[PDB]
Order: sequence, then C-alpha cells, then structure tokens
Amino acid sequence: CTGNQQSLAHSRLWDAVVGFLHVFAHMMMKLAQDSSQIELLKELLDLQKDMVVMLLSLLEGNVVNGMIARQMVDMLVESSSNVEMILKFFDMFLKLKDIVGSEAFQDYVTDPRGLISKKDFQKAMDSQKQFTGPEIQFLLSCSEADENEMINFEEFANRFQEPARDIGFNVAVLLTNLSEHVPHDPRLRNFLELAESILEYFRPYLGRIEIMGASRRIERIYFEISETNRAQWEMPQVKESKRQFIFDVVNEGGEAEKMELFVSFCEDTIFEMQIAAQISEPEFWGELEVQRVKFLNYLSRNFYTLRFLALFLAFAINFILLFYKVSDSPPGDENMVYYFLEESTGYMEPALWCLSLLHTLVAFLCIIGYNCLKVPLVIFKREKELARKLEFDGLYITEQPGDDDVKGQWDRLVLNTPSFPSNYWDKFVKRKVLDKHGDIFGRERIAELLGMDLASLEITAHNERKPDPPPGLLTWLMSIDVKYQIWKFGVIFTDNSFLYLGWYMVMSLLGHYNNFFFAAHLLDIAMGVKTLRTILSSVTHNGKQLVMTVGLLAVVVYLYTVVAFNFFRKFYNKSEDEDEPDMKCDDMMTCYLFHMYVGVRAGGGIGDEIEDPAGDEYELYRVVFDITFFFFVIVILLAIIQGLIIDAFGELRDQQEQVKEDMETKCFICGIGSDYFDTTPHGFETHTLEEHNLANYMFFLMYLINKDETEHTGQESYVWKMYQERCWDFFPAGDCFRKQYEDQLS
Amino acid sequence: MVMSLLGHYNNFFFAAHLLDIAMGVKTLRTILSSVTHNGKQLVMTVGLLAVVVYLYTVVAFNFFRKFYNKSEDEDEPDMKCDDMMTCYLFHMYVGVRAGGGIGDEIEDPAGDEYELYRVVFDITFFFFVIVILLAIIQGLIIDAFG
Amino acid sequence: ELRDQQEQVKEDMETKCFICGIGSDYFDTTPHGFETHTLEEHNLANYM
Ligand SMILES: [Zn+2]
Ligand SMILES: [Zn+2]
Repeated sequence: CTGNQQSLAHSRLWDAVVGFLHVFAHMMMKLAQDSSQIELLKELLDLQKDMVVMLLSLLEGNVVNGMIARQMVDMLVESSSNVEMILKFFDMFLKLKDIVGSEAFQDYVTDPRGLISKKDFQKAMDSQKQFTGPEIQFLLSCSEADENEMINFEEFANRFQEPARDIGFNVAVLLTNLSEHVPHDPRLRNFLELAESILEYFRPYLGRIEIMGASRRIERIYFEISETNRAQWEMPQVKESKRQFIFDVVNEGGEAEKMELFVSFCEDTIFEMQIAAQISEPEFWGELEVQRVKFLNYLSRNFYTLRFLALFLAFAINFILLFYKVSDSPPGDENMVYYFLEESTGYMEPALWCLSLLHTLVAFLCIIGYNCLKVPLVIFKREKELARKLEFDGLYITEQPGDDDVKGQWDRLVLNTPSFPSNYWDKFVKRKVLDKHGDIFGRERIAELLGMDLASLEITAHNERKPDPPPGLLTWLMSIDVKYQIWKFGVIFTDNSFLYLGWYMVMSLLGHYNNFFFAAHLLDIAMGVKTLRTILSSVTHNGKQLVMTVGLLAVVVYLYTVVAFNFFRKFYNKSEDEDEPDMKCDDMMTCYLFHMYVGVRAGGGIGDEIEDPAGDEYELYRVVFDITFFFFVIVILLAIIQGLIIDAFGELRDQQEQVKEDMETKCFICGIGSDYFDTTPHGFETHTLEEHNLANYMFFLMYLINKDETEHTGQESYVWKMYQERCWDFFPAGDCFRKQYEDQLS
Repeated sequence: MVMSLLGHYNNFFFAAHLLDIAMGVKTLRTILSSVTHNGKQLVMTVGLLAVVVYLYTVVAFNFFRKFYNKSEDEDEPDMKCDDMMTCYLFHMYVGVRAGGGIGDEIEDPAGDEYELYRVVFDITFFFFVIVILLAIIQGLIIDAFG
Repeated sequence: ELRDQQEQVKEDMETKCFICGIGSDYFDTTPHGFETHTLEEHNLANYM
C-alpha cells in the first residue's frame, strides 16, 4: 500500500523509534542480572521482534533512491551509538551459545561429577577465542554465582536462544536491505564496518529473490534458510538430480514452458528433502511397533551400499562357481552329476550355502528398502499430476479419455476413497474443484463422481457430533481402504524399477534350487552403475534402427536365397564323395537357413565352402552373383551398423557440449545473454550466484510452504496466490533489476 | 636406468628399450594421447566382453556338451568343455579371435535335436559379442579423435 | 552431413522469423515475445 506508507512517512515517528531503541538498549544493559527478570527480557525480545517486523514491512520494496529509504537512512544516522551495544550483546551471547560444546569443552572437564566455577569459567574464557576485557567483565557481572558450584552451562547456553537468533536474523536482513537500497552512502558504510560480526554470522542464511509483479516493479524479497535445508544441498544425489533436470529441460524441453517444469522439479526436490529429513538417525505391542519402525528406518537409510554388497556377493558366488565338472561315476549312462573340484579343502559347499543365504537376505532387505523409500515419491507425483489434470482441466469432468490410455482409466477409478490426498500437501483439492465447477455442472454429480459426502453436512455444520471411540484391539479391519490399496498396488506394479527388482527376486528364488541362475544375475547388476550407463545408453540410443537393419539383412538374404534356389542347385555339397543325401539347398527352408548361417558369418562370401565354378557353364553368372552378394550384403550391413553407432556417439557428445555451452552463456531464469553483464569485472559470475542462484527459488518455495497464511506478509500472500493460480508471471523473465532501475541510478 | 643395467648381462633388454623412447617424440604424442584419452572406457568394455563371454559359457555348459570335439576319431580324452574353467578358456580363446563365430571348428548341428536352439544361440552370440564390442571400441576411438 | 543439416535447419527455424529478417533478439523485451511473434503477426500458414 503506497498511500499508507506515504502518509506514515510524514509523521513524528522517528523520534519515537529512537526513544524506544534507547530505552530497550538500557533495559538490556541494566536489567539483565540477578536471574529474576526472564519474563521481562522475553517480553522485550517479542516487542523488538514486532518492532523490526513493523520496520521491515514499512520499508518493503520501493524505488532504489526513494524517499522512504532516505528517511530510514537519516533515522539510522540519528540513532548512532544506540543500537551498537545491542548488537554487541547479541553477538557475545551468540558466541557464548555456539562456543559451549564446540572444542576442548568435553576435554577440559574441571569437575567430572559437578560443574565449573567462576574462576574456572574466567580462565577458560580467557584461553578461548574472541574475548575482550569489557565483554568478559560484563559476562562475569551477568554470570550467576550459585555458590560457584551450581553453574549449569547446559541450562545457561540454551536460555535465550530462539528469540536472540530471530532478532539477529531480522536486524541482519534490515541492515542488508538498507545497504542494498542506497548505492553509495558513507554514513551507512562507516556504520556497517563497525558491526560486521552480526552480519557475517547470518551471511549464508539470507536469501534473495527477484519478482516482476506488484504493479510491474522489481524488488528483492528476503527470507530465512533452514540449517537442515542448507546441509541437505551437499549430497551428490540432489546435485545429480539437478544436473539431470537441467539437461532434460535444455535438450528435451521446449521454449516458453520451462517454468512449470522448474516448479515441478522444485516440488519434487522439496518432497525428497522431506523424506530424507524423516529418514534420519534420531528418527509389549508398543515396543514391537517402535522396533519395527526403527528397523525400517535403518533399512531405508542404507540403500546404495546394500546394492554394492549384493554385487560383491554376486561376484563371490560366481568366482566360487567356476569349479564344476561333469563326471559319469559320482564320487559323492544318463547319470552325469555336478560336483565341485575343490582339491584343497572341504569348506566349499557350506561357503556356497552361507553366501546364497546372505545374498537372499540382502535381496529381501533391498526390495523392502525400495518399497519403503522411493514409492512415496511416485505416489506424490501421481497425486500431483491428477490434481493438476482435474483442477485446471476437464479430462475427467468436461471430456473423457478415448479408451486409449489404460493409465488414464486406472487414475480415474480412484476418486471414491476419502483418503485420496495421502501425500499431496494441498488437501483442499476436492473443495477447489467443487468451487470451480459448481455452477456449470450439478453439484450432486460432482459429489457422486468424487465420492464426496452429503453437501448438507459440508454447507451447514452441526457442532454436536464429535465421537471418539476407544481403539482397544484389532483396529486394522477398517484402516484398509480396499480401493486405495488396489490402486496403490496397480501403480506400484506398473512401474519399471520395482518390476526389475521383482524379476531379480523371482530369478534368485528360482535359482535357490542349486543351479546357475545365481550366475545369471551378473549383467543385471553390472549395468546398474553410473559410468557404464553412458556406454549402454549410446548403444541403445538407436534401438529401432538396428532392428530395422537386421530385418533388412533378413529380407536381402531371403531374396538372394530365392534367386539362387532355381538356378544353382548342384553346387551346394557340404560332404565328401559317395554320399547321396547331403544336399543343403534342396528344401527352401534348409537353403534359406544355410544362406543365413553363412552370410552372417563370412569374410570370404560363400565361396570358402562351395564347389568352385569350373568350365561347366554359368561361370560368369555365378561369379557376378557371388561378388554382388558379398559387396551389397556385407559392406552395406556392416557400414550401416557402424554409421548408426558412430552417429549415436556424435549426437551424445554434441548434446552434452550444447547443454554445457548454453548453461555457460545464459542465465536460464532470465532471458539476458552473458554480454550485458560484462560492464563490471566478474559480472556474470555474481549475476547467477547472488541475484537468482536457481537453488534460492527452491528454498523460497519451501519456506513459503510453511508459515501459514495467518502470518503471511503482503509479498508472501501475493506470491502464494500467484503460485496457487498457476500462471507464472512473477518470474523476472526480461528484466533482472540491473536495467531501468540500476541502468541510470545505479 | 635399471632396465639398461639389468640388460648389461648380454640380453634382449637393450632391445626392450625401444618403445619407451619411440613414444618420447612430439609428433607421435598426439596419436598416443588420442588412443589413451578414453583409458577407462576401453577397460570397462573389455570387462563387459569378459562378463558376456562368461555368461555365454555358463548357458552353453549345461546344454551343449557333446558338440565340442577338437580332435579326430578314436580319442576319448579330448573334450574341451568338460571342465568349467577349460570351457570358459575355450570360449574366450575362440570368441576373441573369430569371424566365423564358433562354427568354424565345432561339429555341424545335424538332425539330432536342438538344431534350432543351437543355431539361434550361435548367431545371437556372433551378433551381440562381435558387433557390439568392435563397434563400441571403434566408437570410443573415433569420438576421441573428434 | 545428414545430422548436421537437420540440426542446422532446426536451429535456423528456432532463431529466425523466416518471413521477416529480424532475429530472435529483438523480440525478447516482453515475455514470450518470439512465441507470439511467429504465432500472431505472421503465422506462415495465415498467408496461405
Ligand atoms: Zn539473470
Ligand atoms: Zn517476423
């Protein structure tokens, strides 16, 4: 709201702000000891939080050299030596909070059974890092005596932590906004170098997102980044997924539609981080339940090492199995038996049995882990796709599928259970589609189709029927939603990785009959690595053309057989003299089999095993036939196969080079090339790392998912409404806050 | 130095110093670097050859035993596919040096059952092994040059 | 040569207006400018 801000700017508020800040500073500096005013300090922390929220909301987004910015600047200038001691107190308390339990603190240990003393604490603090005279004097004054024995460091460091962190982050955001708004102001500069620790402490927790909306203006909005979210970005899994997404968008994806894919990737990565956070180390019926939950958590935590151990066991079993020998007399016909040739020790069959049982156990462990880990992601993907197809499209409402996609019918036949959005966040999807398609179609038909209950209960409440029956025993008879479980089984069995793992399971189970089927598990794990995936993908990239070329080989060899059947019959003689039943070109099928059997394995055509054409007529016809067969068949077929595979390699390398070059020369989010950001040194490096660092948008979206609308700001509410509407106009697109606003005013 | 010193015993070790200086020139460095540019992929492809030939040996051990006879008549101890290790060695020894698959040295499948199974086995072995392996090696080296 | 020709023709169709001689850089001042330029002003099939 511009009018309210303009009216409030011309008011006698800055003096009140200065008075409040001075009063608060003297509150902390005087009334902090005696350990009897915790409630007062909590109240002042809350009041300071509300005050800085008011200041931030008053500032918001504006012109880079606006009047409100100058007013705020002179308010800070008049507030010199009024917030400095507050910042110093916050910095020293944060230092105390982080130092306790960091280094040599579990190694120093004055009292193994008791606590530290005042002199001991002073000596430790002097021996520590970043401690000054007046600061340690004030800390000793604020340190409670408790007879120099009951100094509980654990209860002292965690005393005022969350409000202090919130105030520090908010004041850091405010100072960063003031620094970024005015380009050059020496007063704010020299006010800033004195207070640098409180700014550097919150350096990696300050986001930056640029929006084009809000009356066609560009402003930077700030937010908080959780520590767990920052620590979850260093896993190679997420980086590999991001690289795969970027490659898919650049190569396979088109234009003017990338941003929906970006939002989908952000949502998927948010769900992945939520699953990873849930699957963590900290995590008689109740004991059994918690033991089962802990076991499943441990199993889902370790999944990639289990596949490696399975591969190792497969190699070990295969190496052990390279000892068989077929014998007639069994030492321990149609009675040939298979036995190990050990010749050194008899501890071979027990080793094989133990390794087989261990391999089976690892196989069951990994299939249970896959069922417990990756299935929710696919379920959430399907639910999100159904929500998108039902809300903004009439695939199951306006029109109908044309009986061509079985997945469409299967996804349609789930709209009958109350527990439909099990994992999708926006539970208000049925209400949303009812409100959207409420006037054009009857409400009763929509409720019947979606399985919604009576609309009388929804429109008018009763506030009198709130039952709560006791659980007792056997509460799982109603917990099954039959239809939802059937749909889940269908979608989990139509998948690919689960089908492959099930094939692995059944092949191992069939191999438990002491056979080579364990040795048949080799390539299926040998192709499940990262660095052979590229080679196998290059081979299978031209999947159809190779099959077509093989069919062309079959057609050409067949036509050659037909044209050589009724002209050349006595030449084919694959035997010696005095043998009448030895022709291999009498039957058409046998002649075709012989021509294929030779022309696929050659290098001398067919003339290396057939009677030489002597002076018995048809000499020139036979030789021109054979030489043209050689040339056409062998040269064309081998050359096309080689050309297809070489072209596959070249196409793969070209795609990789193109995607790397495009990522190196454009901003992806913004449409400006790498030429406009060369006016300043390292301009493009800072442009894609500070303004819109790609990963910053995901952090902002995850922050926006939390912090419900009861506490949203204007910008947050606008962004949430825009995201719910799914129109994607708040993205920077053309301008990137460097032009127009900073083109002239800098 | 140490190879020359060991070669001072009047042997061929002096003649073993040839390639080590033959690859220390400027204009062969580019060709040798192009060959060794895809160092890991060639080793992986060789390992894939070993895996595929091993699986073919396993699937051909318990189905085709009387066909392998690398001798003449009136000779009982001449099977080269009885032992698993010997059969694997024979399949590697043939499938790495071929051009006629394995059918240039093994008894022809006559009308004694398993004729179609044996022929489809042999032709798919030829196609997969030889075509895939040679094509991947050629593709790797051409891609290195490019 | 075949792959190069296909890539070149696709890239040229993706970066020029064919009918007009202006490149795909002048229609970036507004969001989705080039998408609307070849779909509304001269959609090629409109001339037929
Ligand atoms: Zn940009
Ligand atoms: Zn045009």
